[PDB]
Amino acid sequence: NLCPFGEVFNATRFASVYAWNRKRISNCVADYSVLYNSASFSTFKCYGVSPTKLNDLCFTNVYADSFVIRGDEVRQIAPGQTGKIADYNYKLPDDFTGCVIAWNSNNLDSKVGGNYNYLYRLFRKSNLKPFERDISTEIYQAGSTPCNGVEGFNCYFPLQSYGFQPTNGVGYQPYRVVVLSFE
Amino acid sequence: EIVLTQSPGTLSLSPGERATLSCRASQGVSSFLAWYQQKPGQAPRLLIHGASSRATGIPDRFSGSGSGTDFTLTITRLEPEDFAVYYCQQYGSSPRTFGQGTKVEIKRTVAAPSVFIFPPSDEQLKSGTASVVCLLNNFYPREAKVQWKVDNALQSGNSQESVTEQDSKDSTYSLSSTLTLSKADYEKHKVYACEVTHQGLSSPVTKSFNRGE
Amino acid sequence: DIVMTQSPLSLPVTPGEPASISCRSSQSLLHSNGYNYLDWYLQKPGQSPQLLIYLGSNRASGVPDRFSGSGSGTDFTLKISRVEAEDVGVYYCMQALQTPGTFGQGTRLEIKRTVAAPSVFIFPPSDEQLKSGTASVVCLLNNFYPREAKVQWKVDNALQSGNSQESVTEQDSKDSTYSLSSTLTLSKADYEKHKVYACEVTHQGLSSPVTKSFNR
Amino acid sequence: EVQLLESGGGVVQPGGSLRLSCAASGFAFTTYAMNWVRQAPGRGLEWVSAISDGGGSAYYADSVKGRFTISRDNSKNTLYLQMNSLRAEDTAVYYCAKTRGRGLYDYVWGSKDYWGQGTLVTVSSASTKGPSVFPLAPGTAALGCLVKDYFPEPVTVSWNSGALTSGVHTFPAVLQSSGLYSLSSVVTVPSSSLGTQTYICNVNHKPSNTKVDKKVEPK
Amino acid sequence: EVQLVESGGGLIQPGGSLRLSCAASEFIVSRNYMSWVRQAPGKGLEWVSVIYSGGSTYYADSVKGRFTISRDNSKNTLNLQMNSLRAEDTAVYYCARDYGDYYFDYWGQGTLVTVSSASTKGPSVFPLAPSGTAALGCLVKDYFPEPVTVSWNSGALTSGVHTFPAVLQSSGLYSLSSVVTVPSSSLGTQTYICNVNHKPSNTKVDKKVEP
Repeated sequence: NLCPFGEVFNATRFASVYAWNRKRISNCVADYSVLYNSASFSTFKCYGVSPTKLNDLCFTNVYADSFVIRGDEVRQIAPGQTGKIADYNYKLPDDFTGCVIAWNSNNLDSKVGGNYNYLYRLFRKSNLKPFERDISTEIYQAGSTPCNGVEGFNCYFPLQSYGFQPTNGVGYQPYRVVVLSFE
Repeated sequence: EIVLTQSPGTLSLSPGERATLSCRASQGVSSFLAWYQQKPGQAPRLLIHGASSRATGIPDRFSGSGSGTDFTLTITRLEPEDFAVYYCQQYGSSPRTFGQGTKVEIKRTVAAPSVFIFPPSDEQLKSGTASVVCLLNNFYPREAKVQWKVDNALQSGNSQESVTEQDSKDSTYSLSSTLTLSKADYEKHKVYACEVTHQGLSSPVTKSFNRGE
Repeated sequence: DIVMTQSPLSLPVTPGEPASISCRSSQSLLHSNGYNYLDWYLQKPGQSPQLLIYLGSNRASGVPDRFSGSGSGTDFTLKISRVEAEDVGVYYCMQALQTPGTFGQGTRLEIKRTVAAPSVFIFPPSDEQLKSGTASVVCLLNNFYPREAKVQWKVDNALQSGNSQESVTEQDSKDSTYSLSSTLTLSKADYEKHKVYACEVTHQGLSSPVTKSFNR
Repeated sequence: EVQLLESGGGVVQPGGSLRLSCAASGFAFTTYAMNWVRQAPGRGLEWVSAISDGGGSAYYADSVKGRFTISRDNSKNTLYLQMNSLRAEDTAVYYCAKTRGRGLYDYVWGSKDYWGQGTLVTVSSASTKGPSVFPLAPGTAALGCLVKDYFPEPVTVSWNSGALTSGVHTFPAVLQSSGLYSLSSVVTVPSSSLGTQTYICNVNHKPSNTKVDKKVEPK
Repeated sequence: EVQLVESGGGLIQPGGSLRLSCAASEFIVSRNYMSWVRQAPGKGLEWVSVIYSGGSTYYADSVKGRFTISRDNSKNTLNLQMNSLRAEDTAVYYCARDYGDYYFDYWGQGTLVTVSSASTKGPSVFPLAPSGTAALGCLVKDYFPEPVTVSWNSGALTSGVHTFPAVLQSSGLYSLSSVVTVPSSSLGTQTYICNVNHKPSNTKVDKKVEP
């Protein structure tokens, strides 16, 4: 049984970062050579394991998270980071054991006029627990007046679109990210 | 850090005219640009964000353009309260950084200054210092030249000057110049004079006093 | 459904003068959350509608401050403190509570402008059209106020009726005048057995009726 | 940056069907509810339908239930109106409108922030016909173009490819007894210029791919 | 009804400490991105520090290890603790509501932080005696630090008054002039007093200016 890593990396759509997908991987054999020998993965950093030696190890579960962020923000998909992605969208644990890979997805995820499908959380009153992610849409109260479920002044929709534009510098382009956890 | 260069540094226009401010960025900042308005003595005021979105309560004659490294702010029909300093601010990377500014001054007709010279007080002389003050009142354009003459010898490197902001009423500047000397160096000279060159004057204007008088 | 009753259905206003549109509702639009769920939309002539006021008193993005919404429960009011020429158009209130989204019947803001008499022109049919067997004679009444006018066709000084079509523009957004065209349709056979074709315009803006004519 | 492009909508034989599209552009379309609102020629706005973000919740006006389907493709940012069993009372200009708010009590059917330019739907037995353009020949003169005998609407008229806008009135079309529409478009110029200036009206009737230039000149 | 009000500015030694405070009116500092932005006299705008809605904090490289941003929830207050204060640090400090760590959409009036080795000295005020139209004024010399405020006849005379921006002379002190235009015919009869107030040194002077 090949572990369905093709379904994750060669997926048609990816998820928004505030709503990142997770695929549990159980009861199979996975070929990690096909990953480190890919000219496409601009980021391939591994924590607690060595990338080559990943075909010689066994775990009781493997988790596969996928989402889209800005290249400037792949810096935050690492243990011990802060910022709007790490704090309000996707948080890794300090004791992470796994790998994080990313690759420029300008050709599939940006268009002229801007692709607005991808979203991130802008407003949250408290930092996110690791692997603990909320799908909520309640508008954010930034004043002392209750908002009563109406978007307005000091009463902001908590999500914001990346508006991926094709022309921008590299740091602003969409990057698809896959996080492998080993437990 | 993104370095933000704004031009023109200063810009003299007349109410009703069109203003085009520019802000170029040391590298790509996409659409992540804001513009601010600052009047003298008070805090800046957000006008647009995202290179082209008016803020709340911002009149429509303000408009933003640009993406990447070249952005422009345009005021359509300049009102008398649109004359201030305008800053750009990128929020795409690194520290958030501001441009150095652009003063949007009202242009009006040439106005010549009236010149006044003030001899130091006896109270100050007792302290051991003399300050001679030359006042240029309510003129335009701003560029003026003050020349101090001590016993008709032209002085240099012993005077400081100070300009006001444009007067809200008549759109003019005023200027003071302060020649400073010791009581000794002051008291060994006879005639102090201030020579003013300005577009509104056919030939320079001198005001003077005799210190023994 | 909630019924929205707009008053008046036509509102004449002198430029500079304030204006007031009333809108009454079947049920109270007061939500549990304190907001009254009434909207005000404006449709300028030839354009699609546009949000002025939402939730009763909130000006939409870009809306000038001389636009104003007030009221509570069932009695609401839109006020334009200084009406000006760009404001001409039809205003609709609308409730936003319940699923039948229901609009007021709309109020035509007229701009009660100063009496201007029309310029009158008459156009004989082209030769192109006369090859294909009919003839249209067009009379043009240009930039006049108020909208009320009588146009009258005469063919060899004989009044016409029943063969005349006419169309009036909506009030211009800069100078607040109307323009009208009247078309007298005949067959080519009929049109070439008379010579003088006259158009007679009477309008409050001029002293005596003006007549423009041509000879075929 | 937000814009909403309606497409579809032409002449539909009575009892038949039609699909309207609305292409959304410069905003987070996936997060907003959408609305279809309708205006019959010469009359007021009637709400027809509303759909929440990502489908799931839809609402319909009484007069269209069972016959109309609102639907949403969040993949490529498009709104749809499926129109079955069409009728004379459905002839109208149709436009999508974006719901202003995104909170709980903002409501899918409620305040509508941006509207498209619209798309006209005509339920009729009649056949499509291109128009015929005739000149209206002339210290201030009038001149113009008569655009006669066409179906359906609309017809656009510009002057000198758009260079002449000051002084133009293009009147609303009237329905002649023949079942066909007719309009004229006039413009005022200084009479002193009828000698050397040139005036060409550009008529464009998209429903039949008719595009006509007639130069208008003193006979 | 929305409001940001700074406080705690003043004169402090080099290498001293100072605690700025910003009091928010309608909108909650604990739920907002809050920022500090500073402006040196006659210079541009520099971002200093920010605190995220959820707690994270970031700093300009010039102030790391010396500044600390924080907030008192029970008092809806944004704070900045400033230690190891330098000359560089003399500026007007603004608190700003920060929209998502992007732009600053609401600003307070600011507070002025002067960090110098000089000492609080009130000014010496000298008359600029008038010599139709006539000019007269007051030279306000050798004070520290700004601000100083000049008024004429207790404010009963504001027309034709110009007060020039202060100039830092070589001695390291502050000097400005304030002048007023008045009719010549009034010089003998009308009495003209400038009223100099220098709160930092807690000092007040009135002088009659006369021919």
